[PDB]
Amino acid sequence: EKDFLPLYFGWFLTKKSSETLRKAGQVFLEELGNHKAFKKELRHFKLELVSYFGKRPPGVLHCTTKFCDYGKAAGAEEYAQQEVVKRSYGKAFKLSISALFVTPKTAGAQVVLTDQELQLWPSKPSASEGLPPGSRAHVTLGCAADVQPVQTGLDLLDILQQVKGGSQGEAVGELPRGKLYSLGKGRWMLSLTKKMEVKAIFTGYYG
Amino acid sequence: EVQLEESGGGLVQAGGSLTLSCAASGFTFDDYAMGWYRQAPGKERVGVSCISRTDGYTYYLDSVKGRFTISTDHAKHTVYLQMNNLKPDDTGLYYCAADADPEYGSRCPDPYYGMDYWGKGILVTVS
Repeated sequence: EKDFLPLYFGWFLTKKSSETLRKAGQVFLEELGNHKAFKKELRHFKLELVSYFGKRPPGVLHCTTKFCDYGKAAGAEEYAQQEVVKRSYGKAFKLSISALFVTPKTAGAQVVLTDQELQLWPSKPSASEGLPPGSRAHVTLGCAADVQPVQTGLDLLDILQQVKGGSQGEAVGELPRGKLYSLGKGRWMLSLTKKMEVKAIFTGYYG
Repeated sequence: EVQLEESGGGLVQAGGSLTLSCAASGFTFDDYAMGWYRQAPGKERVGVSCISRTDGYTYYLDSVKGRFTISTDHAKHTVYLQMNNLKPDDTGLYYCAADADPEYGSRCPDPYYGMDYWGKGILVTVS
């Protein structure tokens, strides 16, 4: 069944949960654009972040696990043949989001997979190195001008390499949903006070 | 504020049939999911059957497939579980469940993940 593999596997949020997350992400993009902490550092980044990221996910929001490219991607077949992948296909999950983030290229949500969910994370250089398994897991909320969504995962890894050693620094804002951190280079992270739960289905997208 | 009211359980001889019913009060919209979970002696609660009111899509635990049928009455906001050819292994506390997300709840998610709303449970004893 190699030739019948999807473009990618992942957790695809339901219609209702995709909308709840989309709205939460839009609220963040507008809160952030109007924080003077953010305004100060536009040299490093009025800018309306909602329009800036007006390359929309042409579909439901999702957390990709394995890019397969219909079986041409490296490791596509070994991922998809796993028993846990077959048995999880079509099943319902409630995933945890711990933070929202923005860079000059992407806007996203950080997904904190549990040990059990990591079984669906696929089995590196020096951007995922030293970080826990599955740290790349994210939901893209928007991309800038010419950016493709694969970039969102690389941007989150870069941010998390900072958080690793407390380079996150002191908070520069205390929003009702969490504290706001300026990581420099136009990088921003809202650490949510309480995790967001999103309902999703593990499945595959064929383009 | 949603409330789930269960009925239809009790004692039945092996090979018999029961129909469980659960009425949901307090939902403000039609597009939600309802289903049934069972706790057998010594075991954790497990999804038995779930349904999406609008789509009608159904999930069945493999051990009940063919024997149990789930259905809804739209106007009455009630779900029904028709249990035929009952076996002693079907004994347990049966719990109605509902969830506001019809796509999530209609898949009978594991209780690890959960459902938004739960009934109190009704006993089915198959002798």
